[PDB]
Amino acid sequence: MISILHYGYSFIMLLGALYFYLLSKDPKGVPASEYLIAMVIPLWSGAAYLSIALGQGLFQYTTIYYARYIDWVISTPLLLAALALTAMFGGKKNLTLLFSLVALDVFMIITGFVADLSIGTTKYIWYSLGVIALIIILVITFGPLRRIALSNGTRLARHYTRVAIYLSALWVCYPTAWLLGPSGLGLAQELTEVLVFIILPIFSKVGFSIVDLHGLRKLHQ
Amino acid sequence: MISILHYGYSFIMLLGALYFYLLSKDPKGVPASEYLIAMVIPLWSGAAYLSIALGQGLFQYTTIYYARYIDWVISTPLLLAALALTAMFGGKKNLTLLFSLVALDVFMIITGFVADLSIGTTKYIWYSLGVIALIIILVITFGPLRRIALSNGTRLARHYTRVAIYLSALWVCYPTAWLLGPSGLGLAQELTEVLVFIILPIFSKVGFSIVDLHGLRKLHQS
Amino acid sequence: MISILHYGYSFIMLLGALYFYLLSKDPKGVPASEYLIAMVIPLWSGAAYLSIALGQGLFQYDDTTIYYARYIDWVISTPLLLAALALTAMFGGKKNLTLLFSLVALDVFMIITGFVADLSIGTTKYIWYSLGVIALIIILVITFGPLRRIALSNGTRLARHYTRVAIYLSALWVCYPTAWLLGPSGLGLAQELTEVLVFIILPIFSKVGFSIVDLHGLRKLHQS
Ligand SMILES: CCCCCCCC/C=C/CCCCCCCC(=O)OC[C@H](O)CO
Ligand SMILES: CCCCCCCC/C=C/CCCCCCCC(=O)O
Ligand SMILES: CCCCCCCC/C=C/CCCCCCCC(=O)O
Ligand code: NA
Ligand code: NA
Ligand code: NA
Repeated sequence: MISILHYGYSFIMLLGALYFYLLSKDPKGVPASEYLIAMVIPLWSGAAYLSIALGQGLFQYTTIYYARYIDWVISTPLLLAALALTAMFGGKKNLTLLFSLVALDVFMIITGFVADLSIGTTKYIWYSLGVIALIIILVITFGPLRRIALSNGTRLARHYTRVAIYLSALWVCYPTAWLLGPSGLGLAQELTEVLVFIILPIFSKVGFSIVDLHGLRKLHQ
Repeated sequence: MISILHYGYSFIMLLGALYFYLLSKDPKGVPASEYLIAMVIPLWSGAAYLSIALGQGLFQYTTIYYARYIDWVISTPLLLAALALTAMFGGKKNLTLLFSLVALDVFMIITGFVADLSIGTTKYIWYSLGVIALIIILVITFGPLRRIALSNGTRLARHYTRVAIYLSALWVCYPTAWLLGPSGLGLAQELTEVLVFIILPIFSKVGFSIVDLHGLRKLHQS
Repeated sequence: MISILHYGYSFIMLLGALYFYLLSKDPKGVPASEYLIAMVIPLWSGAAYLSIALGQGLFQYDDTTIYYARYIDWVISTPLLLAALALTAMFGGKKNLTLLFSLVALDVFMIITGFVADLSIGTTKYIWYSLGVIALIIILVITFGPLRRIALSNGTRLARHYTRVAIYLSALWVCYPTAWLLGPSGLGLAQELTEVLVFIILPIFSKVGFSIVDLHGLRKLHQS
């Protein structure tokens, strides 16, 4: 079942990527960069999850699905880039703020991998550092990055706020599931965690970009 | 023999690098970025192949020359950057298209490495995904990237087209040799593959940049 | 003792990061990019050294202990330090990102050769070490040659500050391959504990000290 779920995931990622490609051909004032980011996220995630489907992207240690970290270390910084460029749409870019989010995010995913390879107090030190990185990402998202969105007018700021809440709601689920599941306290069963880390990312990767791109395209007319 | 061939390769990479450095000192209207890229490619490849020469960049699994993938994951994106900047010479840059090629290319090399670590059907799934990435790179090369080159005038577009054909002809040999050799069907012997992955990259890395830089330098007024 | 020294280091990195964050809030004409670089360096190093303190960022190999977390640190922190140095030289003028990325490429290569040298035995070890030393020499040639000429093109006051920071960095950086060669990774003349203290104290000056001096000099160029 776990294999088939991962094949299904990879197929949905492929369909999302093709959809973003088709949108890219009639862009409606959205720059090519935002379509490229929207395509890379699902294609990379699809490849990583394909490796799990084939029985390759995991080892016994508990089962570490290390292919999830290979996925997230690329897909999650690109999602924050997508979010930052939404805030900056129609105005001057702040690439310093964007790379701040990328750095916090890459650190966050690495702490998750290290936490998974750790035992006891050490595991929760790494987990805690990752949670602190996420909190700072959310502070940037609803603080300075939202103020950039407000500077780009009512309609953009409304769209940004919707996508920021969408992303934030989904992202806080990941460390929650991780702590509850086999990598953490072991309250939730492996199969439950597998379904959560199939369904969440479908919304985090394809859903997010459908909402993000549709809202930006609508600003054209 | 395999060790000595890799020492030879690394020496040729060093000579290429020094040649590009000397050209960089009298640049003839070619930006410093294109000289930097031309130098990094052979120096990085030379270091990776030095590790094989020293008996370090390989393990038994059949022999996986993993240092080739360490080489290509850096050298091949830089070659496509060189190709993209050639198309954009004298005009506005399209870094979105450039990073599209980089992303496709890094994926391509990773699928190769995973294919090498895989057995049976799994191996050919990864190989096929890599080949699909290469096809998209070639579609971009002869489609949108070539239209950028045409927008920069007859002489630039003529040079771009020659370099694009040069690169494309060499690059399709890599997945061909891979499939024929020990990582794939195992029709070609290890030593045969070693010579192919010595001679191809000499043309792919030093040859390519000699041709690319010479054509760009020739566009120079005064 | 080794564990406690690493906890201490990580705490000092955290304090440096906080100081640079506070400076960033009253920037005095220094772009946000230079404050971000100044913060990432110590935070990343602090994380890497935290892993050593927890007993994780090290393994036994050739009977010696390889502190592999040091290379994970340096491969990110050292290119960012040269970026900080290059942006100092370019302060008030046109950026040369080609020269900046030249330093980044040399530097990443340098750290990788160090790691490979540490995993190597005999002549092979010293081939890798030598390639890293050649990379450092070229970095220092760029630092005092073309990069210094960019700094001089940005006027007396900037060039004076650049030269001070270039000497500061260069003096500290030549110590790393010197300690490496003397210590357990090289000739084994210096003891593990001695090397540990050197690779605690040097980086405190290389990462926090450097950026205090660098940022203070740039901030002082500001009028208000
Ligand atoms: C194993 C492989 C590891 C790979 C290692 C990766 C190295 C990470 C650092 C990169 C250099 C950072 C470069 C900084 C970019 C230039 C900044 C710039 O342009 O600044 C503009 C201005 O200052 C704003 O106002
Ligand atoms: C593990 C794989 C990591 C791959 C990293 C990528 C390798 C480095 C190549 C980057 C592409 C270079 C792009 C240069 C842009 C030049 C644009 C300009 O000159 O304005
Ligand atoms: C592992 C070693 C390789 C690491 C990356 C090396 C980067 C090589 C390519 C960089 C090209 C950057 C050129 C930027 C051009 C901008 C124009 C300028 O200001 O000079
Ligand atoms: Na966006
Ligand atoms: Na070129
Ligand atoms: Na600086």
